[PDB]
Amino acid sequence: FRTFPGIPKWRKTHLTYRIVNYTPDLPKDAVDSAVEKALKVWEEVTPLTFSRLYEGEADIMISFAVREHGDFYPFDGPGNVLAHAYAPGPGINGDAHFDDDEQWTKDTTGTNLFLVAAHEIGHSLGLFHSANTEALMYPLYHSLTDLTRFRLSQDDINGIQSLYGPPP
Ligand SMILES: C[C@@H](N[C@@H](CCc1ccccc1)C(=O)N[C@@H](CCCNC(N)=[NH2+])C(=O)Nc1ccccc1)C(=O)O
Ligand SMILES: [Ca+2]
Ligand SMILES: [Ca+2]
Ligand SMILES: [Ca+2]
Ligand SMILES: [Zn+2]
Ligand SMILES: [Zn+2]
Repeated sequence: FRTFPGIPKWRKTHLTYRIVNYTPDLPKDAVDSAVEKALKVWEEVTPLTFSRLYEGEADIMISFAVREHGDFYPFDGPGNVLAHAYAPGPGINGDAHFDDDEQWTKDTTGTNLFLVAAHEIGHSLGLFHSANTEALMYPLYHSLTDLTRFRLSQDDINGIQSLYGPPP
């Protein structure tokens, strides 16, 4: 696995997130679930905990957008870049943005929001890209035949634990 240069990481174990807005593709509940599951993935292997906020600034601000969306990294329309997030830190750092120009499905027929959310969150916590192809943190998304066979690789776990340690 690889972490970001300088090894930036949250200096606290309890992070707040806030789904700023939703995609029209899925009902609010399918979106909420996808992100709770997303975070749960990391919560299970570290001493990290998360609480949701509806107002103000959360550590991880989550939102769906297209093309120019208020940052130095515009989305590219359909395909290619699906979403992007920022390594741990203040302000925009830690936030995750999802290209709403994709078709967010809750399965593998389009772009699965659960998986993408899971990968991007890996970035919000300090994990960069892995060279292992079976690792969630691998550079490219790929159509999983099964969402029921998904699990973090020992690599993704090794990495997150090297940063926040194992769960107490
Ligand atoms: C770029 C950004 N977002 C990635 C997430 C990919 C991912 C991996 C594993 C699970 C879920 C999601 C992203 O959007 N990647 C694109 C490709 C970017 C290519 N850029 C480049 N080579 N310079 C991606 O995987 N796209 C894609 C689109 C349709 C189907 C399959 C994959 C990042 O993490 O740095
Ligand atoms: Ca933030
Ligand atoms: Ca795109
Ligand atoms: Ca969309
Ligand atoms: Zn953005
Ligand atoms: Zn990535």
